[PDB]
Amino acid sequence: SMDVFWFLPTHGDGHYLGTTQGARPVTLNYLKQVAQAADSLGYHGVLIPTGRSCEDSWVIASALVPLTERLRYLVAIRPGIISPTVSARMAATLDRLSNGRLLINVVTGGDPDENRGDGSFLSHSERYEVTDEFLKIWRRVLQGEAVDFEGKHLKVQNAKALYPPVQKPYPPLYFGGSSDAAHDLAAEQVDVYLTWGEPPAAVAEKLADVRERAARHGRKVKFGIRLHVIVRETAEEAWKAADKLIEHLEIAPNLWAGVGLGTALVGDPQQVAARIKEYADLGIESFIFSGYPHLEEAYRFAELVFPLLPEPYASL
Amino acid sequence: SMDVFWFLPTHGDGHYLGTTQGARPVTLNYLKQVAQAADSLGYHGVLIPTGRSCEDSWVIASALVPLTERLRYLVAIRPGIISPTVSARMAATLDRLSNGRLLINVVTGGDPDENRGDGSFLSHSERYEVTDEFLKIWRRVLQGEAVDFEGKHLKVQNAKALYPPVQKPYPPLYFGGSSDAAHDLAAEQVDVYLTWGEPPAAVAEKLADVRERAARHGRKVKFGIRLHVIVRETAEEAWKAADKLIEHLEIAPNLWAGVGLVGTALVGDPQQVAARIKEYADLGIESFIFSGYPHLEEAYRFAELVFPLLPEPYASL
Amino acid sequence: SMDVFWFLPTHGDGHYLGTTQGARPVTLNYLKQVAQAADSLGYHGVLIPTGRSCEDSWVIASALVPLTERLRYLVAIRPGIISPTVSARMAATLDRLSNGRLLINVVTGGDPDENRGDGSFLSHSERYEVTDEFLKIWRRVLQGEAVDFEGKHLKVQNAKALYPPVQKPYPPLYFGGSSDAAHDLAAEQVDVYLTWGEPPAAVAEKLADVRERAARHGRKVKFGIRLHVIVRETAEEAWKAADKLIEHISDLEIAPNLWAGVGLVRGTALVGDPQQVAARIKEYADLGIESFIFSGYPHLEEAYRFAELVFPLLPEPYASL
Amino acid sequence: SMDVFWFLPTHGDGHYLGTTQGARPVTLNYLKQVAQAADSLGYHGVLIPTGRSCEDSWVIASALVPLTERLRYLVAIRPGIISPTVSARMAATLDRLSNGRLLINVVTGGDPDENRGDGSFLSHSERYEVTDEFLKIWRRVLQGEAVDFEGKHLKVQNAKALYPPVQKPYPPLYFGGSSDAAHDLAAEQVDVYLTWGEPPAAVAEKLADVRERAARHGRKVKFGIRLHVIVRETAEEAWKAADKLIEHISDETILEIAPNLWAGVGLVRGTALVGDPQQVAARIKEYADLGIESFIFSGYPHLEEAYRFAELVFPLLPEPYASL
Repeated sequence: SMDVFWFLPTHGDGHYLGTTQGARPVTLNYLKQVAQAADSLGYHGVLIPTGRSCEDSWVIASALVPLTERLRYLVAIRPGIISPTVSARMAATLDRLSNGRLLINVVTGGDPDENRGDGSFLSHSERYEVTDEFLKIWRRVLQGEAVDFEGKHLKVQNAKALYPPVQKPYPPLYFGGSSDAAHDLAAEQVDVYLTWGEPPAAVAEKLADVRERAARHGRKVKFGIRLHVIVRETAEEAWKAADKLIEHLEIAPNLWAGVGLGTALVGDPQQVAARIKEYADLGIESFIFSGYPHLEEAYRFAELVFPLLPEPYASL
Repeated sequence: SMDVFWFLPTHGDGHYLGTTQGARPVTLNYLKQVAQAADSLGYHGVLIPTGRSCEDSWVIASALVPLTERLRYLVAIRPGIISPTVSARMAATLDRLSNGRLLINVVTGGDPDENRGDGSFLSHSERYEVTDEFLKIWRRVLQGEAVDFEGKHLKVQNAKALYPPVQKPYPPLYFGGSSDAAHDLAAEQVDVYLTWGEPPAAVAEKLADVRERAARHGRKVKFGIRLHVIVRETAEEAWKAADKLIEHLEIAPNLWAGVGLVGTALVGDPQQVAARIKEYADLGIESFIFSGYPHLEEAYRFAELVFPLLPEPYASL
Repeated sequence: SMDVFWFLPTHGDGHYLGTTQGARPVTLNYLKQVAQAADSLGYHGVLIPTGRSCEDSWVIASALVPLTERLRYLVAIRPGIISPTVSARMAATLDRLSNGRLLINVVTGGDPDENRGDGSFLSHSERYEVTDEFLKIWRRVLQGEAVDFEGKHLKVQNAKALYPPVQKPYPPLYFGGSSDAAHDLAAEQVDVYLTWGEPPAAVAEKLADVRERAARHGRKVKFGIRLHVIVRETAEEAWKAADKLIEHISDLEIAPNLWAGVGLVRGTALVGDPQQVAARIKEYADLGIESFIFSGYPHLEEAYRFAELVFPLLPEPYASL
Repeated sequence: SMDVFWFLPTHGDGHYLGTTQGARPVTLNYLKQVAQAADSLGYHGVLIPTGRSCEDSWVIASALVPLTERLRYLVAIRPGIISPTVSARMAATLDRLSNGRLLINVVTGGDPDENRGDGSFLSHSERYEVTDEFLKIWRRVLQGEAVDFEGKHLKVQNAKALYPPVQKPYPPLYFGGSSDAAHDLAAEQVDVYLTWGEPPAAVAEKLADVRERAARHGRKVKFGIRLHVIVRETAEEAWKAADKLIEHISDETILEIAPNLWAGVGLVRGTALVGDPQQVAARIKEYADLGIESFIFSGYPHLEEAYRFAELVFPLLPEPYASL
């Protein structure tokens, strides 16, 4: 098993970082270009970032659903800024219109200035307490249950979502975060645990922790990894583009941390495929890639790396 | 002027009320049919309801925006269940993707059980206090201000919506409600005051009240009305269709209150229906939000029968 | 087995015949409405008429293909006004973009004024000779053959269509016409034989003729019927609607529930309650008719009316929709 | 006064010529990608090729029209393989559905084997006689006339197209061809005369010739040029990209004829502009100084190069492209 995702640049696109030269603004037309590109090329889905620097994820995901056939949308929900019941009704509606193509990314929100701008004044420990109570109401409501919940942060009485989702029991929950409270939350409620691109040894340390905590609850979770990718026909062109990307550091074999100014895979197709094989051998089944620009690099990655990956990507 | 809206049946559609016979389930395909029908027929916009009994308004409005050209979308926001900054960012994004075709309907939420199901436990006065503080942040945030606000219910620090809306200063605010707090809220913040279908005397009393309260805030508000409509070629067919609607009450000339058994409706021939519309416009009402069962067929019926009797541009479409 | 089609009014739509009152002009928006209506309601396909009084069938069908999911399109080809090779490439392209949703309606062209307006000057016998040679080149080219053909009317040397169709051996061929030469052409080359709405005994006679000729060619052809439909909740409302359709025509039930009023302006129609309409459909189906191409005025509302009133009385999958 | 077109690769796309490696087959999805790219990037229109090696132009242009807003479509008609009345009705329908975005490319058909494959057996002189009679019927039919015409090759009686086009008197006629009979036909009937990418002096001779013949008919025609384009940030990368494009071309199936005018693409099917953005814009400025107002560009791959040309060359071109 392997699910290869791409990325929707709802915060802006371009060729280079740290400059407005060659910048591509977020428009409906260009978002359609990237989304329909990932759709026809055979990517499993697309990840939509969230935050103050982005256009709204739910508006954009809903706008692209009727313009695409098979592509799934990994949409972020932010507990603490919306009612869990309302969030569940939004998820059910979009999952129904998409015929079961919705995936949920649970985002706790790190930036305190951004959280206060949204009206949330919570400590780090309180944010995960809200997410824990949020997901409990959200998951139970989407399964047809009339929820009565009174927790430390959230309180609902007779919460109902009258329109059932297509995916059962609910759209899959993706979650990232390296905190101790985050790993407990992932092991208890989520379906796929996400991590940034770290060296294989450090990733295995994170995975084994979540795997053990989930076993204490009698659960098993799948694993995914997030990686930028600069892949070229030869290794020389790839590193030249990585330098060119940050004009205006190799922490592991072909693992470049320049985008963190998380990390990126830089090299020829065999090198890039070998690092993917190393991550897959650890138990990772989801891969979320990105590249600059997001339109051209979606074709670049599909034409250079897909033939070296397992089916169905080998046949695309 | 005059803006004639239609209605998206996101709570279900059909031929008859109080029965599942002849029901049409809400699907993406059928919502496209109604929306694209209103788009090509020349309706100014379409109203999307909200509530526990509906699919989410924002998902549906966003899905239909890139499938329509001119049609506007009157989407409901519910203060008290979402952060004002986030709601403004949702509004800005949909207004930008739609190229300035977004209209916002401020809905406070009447059902106390439904409000408790969403996590809101507020008295009647408290719901309007939240809406007042919600709108103050929402309006200023969409105007490019980094807002610091600390009220009784809401508090934001450095609230920003980085992507400006297309419509300036922000998408127009439509608002309904007959409470004392509702008329005060409308007179101070909203752009269009909405009312259900009542006899002209009852509407004129409401319109005169808001108009006087808005003058105390140095503003003028436009007025709109929400009305179901059962119009046929002759008056006999219209009343027979009205009777068949509730098989499984005329409180005013051609004003039928049968739909309130599950507001009111205009029933009659085109001249009778057009005459009641002229009466409402003579009171100062410029927006009309109509509906009919089924919403696809009746949208064509109203357009072909009543549009020629309305002012331009509807007379020429 | 049963295929229920609808109709795209590419010549104009409306509520009444013989008047411009309540007319709906052919626009892209209104064509999308009808096509997407038939798509979502579950009709097998939609028939697109041809002629000088219509917009071009190929432009409209190609425009609606990416806007619909399952709906098939019965598009007309006119032998004698286009090269067979070029027509084959058009069919191949539209069938590929549509993922195998193209159906071909072979129209020989009856009106002599319209045929001369297009530059075709052929007698009745010559008209079918051209169609016969056209279909042979068309069918062979779409099967990957480099065709050398030199006939009485058409001549090609090394005719090739490089892009194969999705449907094999080629998009299904529909054909109508009751003449002796038409039945010989249908029994030999086409896939579905079509007929207008006649009384069941009159339909059965044509079907028996084509069925007898096709057995001599070692083939079987399916049969379809073209029928207008005015179905209402009660029989009284249905006949009142039929009267209103032809009210504005200046100076009728030729069979049980078979009304020939639509044959005034430009075949027949089924008028009655849902059980009466479903029974006449069962009679036609008992004769061997497997395709039904229905129409109604207006084409948007009546597509819903027929689906909500008649589909539950038809075989699956229409009974469950 | 400049209209910049792109190209729809309805015959196939890819990264390199002479190889199937990295090839992109013609699909509805990929055609949507290129067409919607040119639409949103601000290209005036897109050219759709014709021939036995292509998918049908009319099906593809009609399929993409309802998926685009401003992009125009330059679609080929081939006289001799379709009735003029039918061809005119097709044009009228597509021009109505597109709200006046249809452009017509008059293609006479050069390949004799391909013409015989379609049933056309005509000499070079006869081919232009058919086109001349075809366009006369086509133009008049689209203007509401019931046309009675009896020529050497075509004959119509009461030819009518009942649905008028949006663009008056008819969708603009584009025409290419360097033959002596071709220049006579262009000077008499068409709106825009097209030429392949030749040195500016050779182009000036063709344009001045057509200009003079059109004055003998009391008309003026606009001029356009067809050019491939390989533009990179620096001149070195552009020539390196040009060399890599024809690396895999077999010598069995077998170059800078002018400053930045490279004839390597003509080894399969004309010429290309190769260089940095300033070099490419300067050669465009030269052709425009001759009187050329339409420019039809293409690049491999056609999706990526549509963005590349718009991001590198549009700012150096006149308005409105300079602000896009």
